Amino acid sequence: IENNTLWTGAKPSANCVIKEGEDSPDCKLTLVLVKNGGLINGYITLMGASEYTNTLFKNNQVTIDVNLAFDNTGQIITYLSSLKSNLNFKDNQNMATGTITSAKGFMPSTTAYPFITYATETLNEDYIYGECYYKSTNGTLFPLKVTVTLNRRMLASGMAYAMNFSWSLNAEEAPETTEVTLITSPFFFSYIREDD
Amino acid sequence: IENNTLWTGAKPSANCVIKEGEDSPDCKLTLVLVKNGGLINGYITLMGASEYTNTLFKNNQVTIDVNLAFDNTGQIITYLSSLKSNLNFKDNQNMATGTITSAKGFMPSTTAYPFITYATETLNEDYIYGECYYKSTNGTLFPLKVTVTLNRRMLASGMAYAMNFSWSLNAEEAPETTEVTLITSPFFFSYIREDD
Amino acid sequence: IENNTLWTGAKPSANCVIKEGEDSPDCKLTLVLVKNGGLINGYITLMGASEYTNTLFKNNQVTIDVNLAFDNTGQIITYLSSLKSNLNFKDNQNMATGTITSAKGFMPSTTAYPFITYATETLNEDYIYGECYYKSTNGTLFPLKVTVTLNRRMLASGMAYAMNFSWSLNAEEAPETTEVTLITSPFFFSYIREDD
Repeated sequence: IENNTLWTGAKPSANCVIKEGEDSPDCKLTLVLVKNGGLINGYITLMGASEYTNTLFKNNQVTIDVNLAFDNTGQIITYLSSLKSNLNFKDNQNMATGTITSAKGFMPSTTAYPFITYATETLNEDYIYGECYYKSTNGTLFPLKVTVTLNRRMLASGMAYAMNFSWSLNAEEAPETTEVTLITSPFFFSYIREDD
Repeated sequence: IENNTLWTGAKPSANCVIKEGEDSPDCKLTLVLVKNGGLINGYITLMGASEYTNTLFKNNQVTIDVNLAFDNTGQIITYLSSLKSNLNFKDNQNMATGTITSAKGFMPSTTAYPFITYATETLNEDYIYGECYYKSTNGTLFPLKVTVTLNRRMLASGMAYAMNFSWSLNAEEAPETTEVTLITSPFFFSYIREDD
Repeated sequence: IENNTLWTGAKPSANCVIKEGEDSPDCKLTLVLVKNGGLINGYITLMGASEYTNTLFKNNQVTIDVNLAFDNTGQIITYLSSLKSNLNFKDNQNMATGTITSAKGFMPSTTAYPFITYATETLNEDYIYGECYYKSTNGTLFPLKVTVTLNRRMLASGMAYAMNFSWSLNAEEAPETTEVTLITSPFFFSYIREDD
């Protein structure tokens, strides 16, 4: 058990909900958070697991969202998050088993990335922009604009941290025509971490 | 305290100077350097804190430079740098208090990234090119080409290492029309580190 | 000596072959792999060391390939790879001396990035896409599309892992006219790692 890593395990089963209103997993979310000094080194990827997700790319303009809300101990609050199974430590290629006593040290810092406090506050320092890709059936690479939001809005009283990801597909013509497994290539990023 | 992290602290006060021939801080520079094996994982963000900086983006072609000069012990030499206060180790969300006995290990390898020795010498292995973004008032994302110069040019007799950053804006038209806090989205990078 | 880092050493001597069917190192390959929790933080750069490699960019369309095959203990399989000299632990700015008794812990996870089990199998999760740059003589920058293939294709019985890199240039017109040193700017990446 390596406690310097908070993740979904390598190659996880459907554990994430991307469809609006849905409650049951419709895709596989791979997320790796690693404590690296004052930073967290992150790794994230999405793999479709339903006709809905695997059809999304028959359109030329799509936006996928995965929202993550954590309590005061860095535990995922499922009813508020797209991810339906809590993260855990590294135990080889899987998620360690048992209760985690605080993963606070893995959360985005509230000093560096604050929560909105007043009506018109923009807080643009709470955003990370980047890019990853989708490889279509014929082999073409479609660029996906990625936006990461750290602690900008709280959604309920027991919520202490937030981490949102969104992938944006805005191309000339749809990538696919058939139902093809939705795969976002590895997105890398880092952020100032909260103290333990 | 965590000595594998050399940083400006999370959310620092104005501490950097971007305007020509100035002495007083006109912007907030966040720089995190973490020791990770033979590498340094870096994070850097800029937040303007003056009328001159928060107005730079009323133009479409802007280049911002933040130059860092260090002594033989990896300490900042303020009169040679844009950053006007030495970096220090991590102590929760702050810069540690106390004297630093060498931070040489956080510096750019001179073996990998050499200093210029002759006149027409280019040493292109000293550059790291990447990209980050500025989000305007109306929500549009402007790309900023980031250049990182490792060592290469030496300025004074006491200077042992250098690290220069430059954000380059080259848009169709001016992102802004008003004075808006300049904000560069997190840029990530890595480099071969100097031995301890 | 630091065994949490596996590399070619900083600024190494010609150690890589980019030419078809060749066996004599015609370029310098800088590759650093650091164990960072469940991930491996990577850094990679190339430098021409022959007329062949330093002439390539006299064309507008070029693709450089660096293939890496490893055995069940993370050791390079030279007859199968482009890197003709094994990697080793960190010893200051050099490769440690001696025999690495297993570098499996630095290998691409077979669970996260599986090998093909049949004919028409795609395994698109085995790719990482990104970008680095080339600074020409006139100072202009040319974007190079980078593609990393993790495992996926097995080539011989003694193979257990793969890590191929490919730089792709596709610009209006050739970056050069003269034989100039080939230098790709640092490409950063992470991947889920194989258990020790």
